[PDB]
Amino acid sequence: GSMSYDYSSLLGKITEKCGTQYNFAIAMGLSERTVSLKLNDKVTWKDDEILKAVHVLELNPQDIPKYFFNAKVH
Repeated sequence: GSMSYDYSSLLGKITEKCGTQYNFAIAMGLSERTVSLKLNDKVTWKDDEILKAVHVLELNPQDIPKYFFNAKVH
């Protein structure tokens, strides 16, 4: 979130693969409405949700703490 990862490194990959959060949604199979909740700060990803992003974005499960570790801390 604004505290603990503004997802800047992630967003780069998002742009690199999809373009934008909008397109992220599209590729992931989510709606922008939902993405902008989850990929923002309210609805922090579950492990399978992380995994699905990894599948789209082509990330690695070990490279995860760099993108999504806490990304929320309260």
